[PDB]
Amino acid sequence: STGSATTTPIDSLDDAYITPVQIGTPAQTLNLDFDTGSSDLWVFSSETTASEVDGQTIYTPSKSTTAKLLSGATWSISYGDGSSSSGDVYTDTVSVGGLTVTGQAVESAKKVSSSFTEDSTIDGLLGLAFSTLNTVSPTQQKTFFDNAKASLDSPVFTADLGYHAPGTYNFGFIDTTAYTGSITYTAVSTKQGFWEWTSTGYAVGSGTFKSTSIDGIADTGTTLLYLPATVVSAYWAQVSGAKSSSSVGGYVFPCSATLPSFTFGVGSARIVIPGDYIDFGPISTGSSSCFGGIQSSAGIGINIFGDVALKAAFVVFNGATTPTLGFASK
Ligand SMILES: Cc1cc(NCc2cccnc2)nc(N)n1
Ligand SMILES: Cc1cc(NCc2cccnc2)nc(N)n1
Ligand SMILES: Cc1cc(NCc2cccnc2)nc(N)n1
Ligand SMILES: Cc1cc(NCc2cccnc2)nc(N)n1
Repeated sequence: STGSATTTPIDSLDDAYITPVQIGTPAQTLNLDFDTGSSDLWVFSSETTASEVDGQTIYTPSKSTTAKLLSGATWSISYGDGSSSSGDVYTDTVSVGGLTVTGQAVESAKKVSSSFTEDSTIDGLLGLAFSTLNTVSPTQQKTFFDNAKASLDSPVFTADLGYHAPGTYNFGFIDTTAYTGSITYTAVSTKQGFWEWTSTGYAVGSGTFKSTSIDGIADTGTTLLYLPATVVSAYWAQVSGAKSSSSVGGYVFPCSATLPSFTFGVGSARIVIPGDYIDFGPISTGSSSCFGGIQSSAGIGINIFGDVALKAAFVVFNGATTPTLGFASK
């Protein structure tokens, strides 16, 4: 089997992306944030504290003839930024782009932090990291991809995120019309539960390529590109007036600037992020200070190839017995 679903940015600046997912019988369609950096499928629901729901579409398990309580199971997750959610668990039928999994753990939120409440366009998350990170207790649950894997034509999914435009998540096949040239595959470590790999270096604009190993994760769930402070300083040094500011907690550049591209290495291949992709717009309405899309990872503990980087490529998440990642230009 295969599936194919369109993923759509939530606003004009690609702050996050949403993909429609069918849950239950009859289907209840919720727009979920597909997140290769986490491993829980959780939704706003009829159980969510009412004051913490503000415009989201909710899953109501009592209206699904295929829903079943997973007795005794609870979940709780903290993301790196202070965003949190928790609740109980049902199993139900879940379909993405025509690919159906029965008995999928659907984690129903009883509580969500304010950032989730305020994101009216995001009805939940669908995790696509490794199932070892799933937070359900006392019985850890599998991701949608792990449950679908054996049925798929090939044990892969692909992320093709758009710049200021919709893109595609495919399951079970590689669309050879969706990229140019060849896909370069690179080794993955699953030791931390992430799609963790090692970039071979970087270049700033038309500058020379610096060969250096950069370990990081491919995370569709992270909006920005987070890299070592040395690399980030070298990038922003090429933008007149750019600076790291403590009020905004990161690098800002003049909204009159033209940004240089940023290239990252995948083996001997190179992925070029156009300068415009590194532009996230004014820090507040009417400001002439604009938010940079490349930021330091120094406070995180890991480098993160988030959407800024991934949207410049066609990305293969290869879930074979020994997982690998593939990147192609497009
Ligand atoms: C899921 C998610 C991410 C996101 N990232 C961008 C962002 C903007 C401002 C401050 N911090 C982050 N914006 C939203 N709306 N939801
Ligand atoms: C995948 C994901 C979503 C999310 N949503 C909360 C949120 C909303 C707005 C701005 N920043 C965060 N937070 C995180 N860390 N990961
Ligand atoms: C995405 C974005 C928005 C922006 N807004 C500033 C602005 C205000 C008024 C007229 N022209 C520009 N400036 C830049 N560099 N990128
Ligand atoms: C205007 C704005 C602020 C912001 N703040 C959160 C933040 C600070 C430092 C690094 N990463 C995230 N994030 C985004 N995307 N836009």
